Amino acid sequence: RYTTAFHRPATKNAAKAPKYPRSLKANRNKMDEFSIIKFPLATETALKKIEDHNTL
RNA sequence: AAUAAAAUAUUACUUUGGAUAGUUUAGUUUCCUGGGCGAUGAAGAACGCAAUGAAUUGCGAUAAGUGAUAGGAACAAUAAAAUGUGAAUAUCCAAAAUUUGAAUGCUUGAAAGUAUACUAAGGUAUAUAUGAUAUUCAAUAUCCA
Repeated sequence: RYTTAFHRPATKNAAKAPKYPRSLKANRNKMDEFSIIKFPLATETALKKIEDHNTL
């Protein structure tokens, strides 16, 4: 057979097909635009940057 | 020989101290009933959440609370808003339940992360051992054309 090493023969490999759902969690993303941003920083340091550097 | 400044003694008042007396939402022991946790993710740990919170209590991105069912007019340190079209308060109920932890895709030091598949971001499944069934294979191991 021109080689010595014996390996495990490859067989058929079906994909996972569960008979019932594994989770029933609601498909709602809890990290949206309204949750990512809490509030702007209102310190005197953060106000100076908004004018000269045009940064929020 | 003399002095009463210091010293000593008694009592009253005050002071430092916290004994004594009065008291108990705390313990100790015995007895009765149960002895009801977890891969449907437990016990434990960590982080976060109150209009003003540091601890503690309760809770989990629906946060000192949501729905439902009872319940009947409060809470308060200070404001506010809501409230008999239902405030407090109660629960073996419903939804929801962050990071971990047997911890279970791989890694984990105080480590930030990251692979594939299914349904960019999100969410699920994939550790080890094991029983049944299905399917694909390996070995002339026994026959065997």
